[PDB]
Amino acid sequence: FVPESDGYFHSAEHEGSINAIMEEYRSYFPKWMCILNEGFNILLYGLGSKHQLLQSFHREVLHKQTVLVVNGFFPSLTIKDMLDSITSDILDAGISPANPHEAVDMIEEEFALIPETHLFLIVHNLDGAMLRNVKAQAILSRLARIPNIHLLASIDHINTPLLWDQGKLCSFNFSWWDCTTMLPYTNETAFENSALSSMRSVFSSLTTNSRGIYMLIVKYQLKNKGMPFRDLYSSCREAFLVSSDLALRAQLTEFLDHKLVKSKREQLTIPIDGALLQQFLEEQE
Amino acid sequence: TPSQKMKKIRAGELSPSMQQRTDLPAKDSSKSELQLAREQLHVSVVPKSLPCREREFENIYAFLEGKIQDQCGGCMYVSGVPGTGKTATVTGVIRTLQRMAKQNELPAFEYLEINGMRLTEPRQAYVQIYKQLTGKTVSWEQAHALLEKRFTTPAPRRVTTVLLVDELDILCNRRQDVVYNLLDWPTKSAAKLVVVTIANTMDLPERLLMGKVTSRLGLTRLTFQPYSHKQLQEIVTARLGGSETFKGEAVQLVARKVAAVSGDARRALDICRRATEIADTAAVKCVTMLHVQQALAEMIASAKVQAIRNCSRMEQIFLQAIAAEVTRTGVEETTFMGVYQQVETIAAFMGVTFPPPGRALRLCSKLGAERLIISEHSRNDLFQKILLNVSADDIHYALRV
Amino acid sequence: MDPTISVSKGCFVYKNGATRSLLGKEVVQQPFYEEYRKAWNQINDHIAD
Amino acid sequence: RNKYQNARRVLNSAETQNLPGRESQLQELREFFSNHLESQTSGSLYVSGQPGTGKTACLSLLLRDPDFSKRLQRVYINCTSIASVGAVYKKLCTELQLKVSGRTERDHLEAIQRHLKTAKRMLLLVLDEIDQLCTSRQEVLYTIFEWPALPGSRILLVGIANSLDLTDRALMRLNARCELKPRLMHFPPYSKQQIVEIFKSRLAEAEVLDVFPPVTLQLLAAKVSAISGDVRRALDIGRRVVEIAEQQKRLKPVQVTQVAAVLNKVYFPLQQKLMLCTLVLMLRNERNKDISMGRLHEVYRRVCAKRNILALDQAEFTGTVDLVETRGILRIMRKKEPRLHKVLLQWDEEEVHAALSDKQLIASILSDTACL
DNA sequence: AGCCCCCTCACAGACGAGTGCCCCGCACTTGGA
DNA sequence: TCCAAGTGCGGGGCACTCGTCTGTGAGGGGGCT
Ligand SMILES: Nc1ncnc2c1ncn2[C@@H]1O[C@H](COP(=O)(O)OP(=O)(O)OP(=O)(O)O)[C@@H](O)[C@H]1O
Ligand SMILES: Nc1ncnc2c1ncn2[C@@H]1O[C@H](COP(=O)(O)OP(=O)(O)OP(=O)(O)O)[C@@H](O)[C@H]1O
Ligand SMILES: [Mg+2]
Ligand SMILES: [Mg+2]
Repeated sequence: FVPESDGYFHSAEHEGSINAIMEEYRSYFPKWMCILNEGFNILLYGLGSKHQLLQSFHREVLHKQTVLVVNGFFPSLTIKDMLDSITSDILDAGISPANPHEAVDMIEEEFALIPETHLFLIVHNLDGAMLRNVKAQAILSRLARIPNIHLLASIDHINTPLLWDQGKLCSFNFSWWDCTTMLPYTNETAFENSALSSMRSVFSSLTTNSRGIYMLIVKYQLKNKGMPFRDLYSSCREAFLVSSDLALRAQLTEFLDHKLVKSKREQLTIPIDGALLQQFLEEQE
Repeated sequence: TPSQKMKKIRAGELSPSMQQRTDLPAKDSSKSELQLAREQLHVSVVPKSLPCREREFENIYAFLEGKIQDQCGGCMYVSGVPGTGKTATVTGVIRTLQRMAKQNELPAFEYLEINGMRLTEPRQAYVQIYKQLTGKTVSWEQAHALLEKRFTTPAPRRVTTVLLVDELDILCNRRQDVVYNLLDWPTKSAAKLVVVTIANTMDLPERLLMGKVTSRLGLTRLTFQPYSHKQLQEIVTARLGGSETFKGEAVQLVARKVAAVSGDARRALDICRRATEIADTAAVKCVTMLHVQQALAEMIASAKVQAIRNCSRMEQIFLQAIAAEVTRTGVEETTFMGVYQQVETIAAFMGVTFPPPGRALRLCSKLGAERLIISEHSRNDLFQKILLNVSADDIHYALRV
Repeated sequence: MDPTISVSKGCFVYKNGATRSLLGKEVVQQPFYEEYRKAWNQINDHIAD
Repeated sequence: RNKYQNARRVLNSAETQNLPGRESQLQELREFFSNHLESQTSGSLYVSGQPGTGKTACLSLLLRDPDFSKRLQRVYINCTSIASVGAVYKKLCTELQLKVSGRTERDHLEAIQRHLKTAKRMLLLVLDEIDQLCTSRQEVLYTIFEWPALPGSRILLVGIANSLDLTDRALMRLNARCELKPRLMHFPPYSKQQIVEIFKSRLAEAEVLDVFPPVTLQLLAAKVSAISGDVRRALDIGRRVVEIAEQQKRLKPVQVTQVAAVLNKVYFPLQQKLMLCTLVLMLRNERNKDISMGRLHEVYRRVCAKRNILALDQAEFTGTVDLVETRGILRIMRKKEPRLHKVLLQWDEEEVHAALSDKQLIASILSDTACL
């Protein structure tokens, strides 16, 4: 694969073959144990989802050793959680310090004392949501350097080695394996990292004065094709919809919090078109 | 020793005493009539019945007597600008109810009081209420757990406990759990809590409280309007009594000048004491119009023209040049460079030579410490910003005349 | 989807007797592992020297 | 004693037994609990509604039934009484009489997770005001709402809240699993006839029906159910009418005029008048709405110099504007130095003209535009 | 006949108050010695 | 008579958070040789 520069400047049998691919990838596991014994780490860079392959390697091979599975595709994990887990849940030595490099020095000092206690860790999506900074990769490269800690990891993004320098690439003693499955990304995309009906549903929950205020805003929006606060205030005080200014301001605050009115300093624009708003207006006749 | 002193202070077993005077305090016979009018005009001396606060007194008294004789609990919100007889009327109502409950005219009750502006955090309210229940100081989580065990569970015979909450707006934080817990316990049937909250702003339930808190707070509000010209004369003429020390026009001018600014009663009761202290030094026994006008000039003071008259020569040249630079370049926020250029022009006009900018920065710092101008740190010399804090006509009134 | 993947935890501990060679007797007694270890120790000591 | 104090005592806005308005929502909750007790499966539930509509009343009427008390173990937890968001697990142990080693929240969480798998009775957990458990990453709410998906568990939980879209904004990840999505239930606001039926239950419970004719109750309900819709304000105004009529008249039943006066009730110094006059003048005769305190003071000084009125200093003018701020006419945006504070008028000019009631003065200031 | 030069507008950054949270010291202290 | 280490709790460092504020990169709009 050699990319060209010009494009930048001018701008069933499938299941049986997938199970055959998975069995041919499951034939690699004692070779992976012999590679992991000699100081290397394992990196997978295929196309499909490699969650089931690492789960099968954990189940069928490492069913007795210490294992720290790290879901790197989780959108709200931290380095403090992983380091506190290694400090307090494996070593039973209290919470790790708040500065993470001192925690890595602590983990190195407590792992130097205990040989033949091999800790495995299986990072699904080493380039995940909260692992894309350089500090997390520096901490992971300091953790993978220890002769007891062994590392398996997955890679999914295309710009992943842009944040590994030669120090982080000589610390990570990687062995690049091509485990290209064809399974879809069903676990990595279900998290938080990846209208009219809501308007009708919220509008069916408001009271009658909120209905009158929102219909006044809708009528002004469909007449002038954003309204200031004083015109809405006079149009609501003429029809006895509000008592004072703070009642209308609380109604508009509830409108901003339920995402039906957009206020910009104080003009009030409903972020929809005229056709859906016209059919919404004739829906209440 | 620390240990037994802390264990006897936290348990509430030693009296928190204060030292006594060696010389015994003075007598009432040794005080003159001007001294008697000076001690009777103090803000600390609350009368046994408040003039011009009768309608609100009957309102709070009817509300609290109904809530005590019904044994049901509830909530009230009174509000008003500071100095208009809120806390005095509420504690007068509570003293009247306690005297009625002593004579077996009313069912008995307990009276708890907290103030939000003497608490370090709002959760210490839980430490204080419990301290008015038992006497023992605990942590706030244990006091909150014990208050929730006390109020939510039924235990006859439970006595009604009226809780007064002064300065409610300090108990409001980002989470608003303390005010929610205080306004939530009357809504239970086993807790006979009648909470009356006092605040300054009239729109406190709509401005910063959440929806459930302003729903629980109720709609039986009360507003203390400020004192007018006529009531603020009646207050002082009821304070002074039948003495002829204050003339009528003196009290009339004091009430007219105070009731046109704010409507505070503390302002009038301090201006009258200052007028008494002025008339003490003139070797007279009556307070005429002149001492009242002098006290009105001294208490309501405006000394940003005398401060410009009492500056040095180069600081007056500096103020003239800041005013001229504001006049020239239109916008008020000036830079020190154009100010120093107009300084050099004005100093070339008047003939006196000006110091270099190493001393003009000292002049600008001296005017900024005196708050005649508003200037930055002097670390960015010749590029610091200057606002004129005094009015541009005050300089022309202070230097021409 | 799986009971291993959750919506709260990010890390999962499988600690088995942790306190404070991966291959067993099958591979170490085989001759190719001993000759590989001997040759690698020789070459590593030579490059270190 | 008499019937006025009896109506005042029986309205009282506190916990009841008979709920005449919630007749279908209670049946829906009972059908949910029966279908989750019969087949012995776990499930979440999220009830939401405006403050004052009857969520805690329904879920406290259900938590005192004897058949559910003998079939399941129920726990009620209010989420505003806890110390912090991460401490609620400890409170669960206090509500379950568990045995933890203590002094850390993770051991409390593991003790709850051990108790949920080996329980002998089905656990119902009611979390009231669950919007106090919302945080930045929300590990506690996602941990709590995941326990139905735990293997071998039997916990079913009900979260009470005011926000309609709390579980769609702050609980998005639970949409990714069809087992873990909590079933919704929105308590609608009360109409007019439901508030009338609530009043007809509360008054005829203690035989105090004679003080309220239906006309005043119809007018009161037609105003309250239109303005806000909650029943706390309805009962509070219905108590305030009697509390006003007892002091006014002293049997005499209330008329339409008294309830109309109560509903239209619930729904100046010289220098402050001059400050409001110069602010209305500066907002009329100038386009941009940024008015500082120094510019307002400099206009007010010329206005006082033309009227031969002794003007105030800036240090007293700031206190005067801060005292007009308490009425609600203004709002002060705060800056570093007190000359720079921004004064925002938050009324209409006709409301200021009606509130001042000094027409010969306020018409003379707004025509005197020479000071600006 | 696709290209050359301004407009402008919500991200980028800062920043600044400001406010809540979590680690950390530290006396309590107590059942035990 | 004392005491070792849990522990309960206050206090400060820190990190988020809401609002303000200002450059600005590239999509967009008006003219071009
Ligand atoms: N109507 C009155 N009659 C007699 N004295 C009064 C009257 N009103 C106020 N005072 C005096 O002025 C003082 C006002 O105290 P008050 O209880 O009104 O403070 P407050 O309004 O609670 O203050 P804040 O609003 O700042 O909390 C009292 O000490 C009282 O002596
Ligand atoms: N259908 C009804 N019939 C009679 N009384 C009712 C009814 N619904 C509610 N109430 C009364 O309203 C009062 C408050 O209702 P409740 O506390 O259930 O509202 P809530 O939803 O819990 O409010 P929040 O959301 O603010 O906590 C109760 O004391 C109850 O007596
Ligand atoms: Mg007070
Ligand atoms: Mg409730």
